[PDB]
Amino acid sequence: LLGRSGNDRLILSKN
Repeated sequence: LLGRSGNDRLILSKN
């Protein structure tokens, strides 16, 4: 999460 990439907790890749 916290961004637009890959797939994290919500929105974000990971790094």
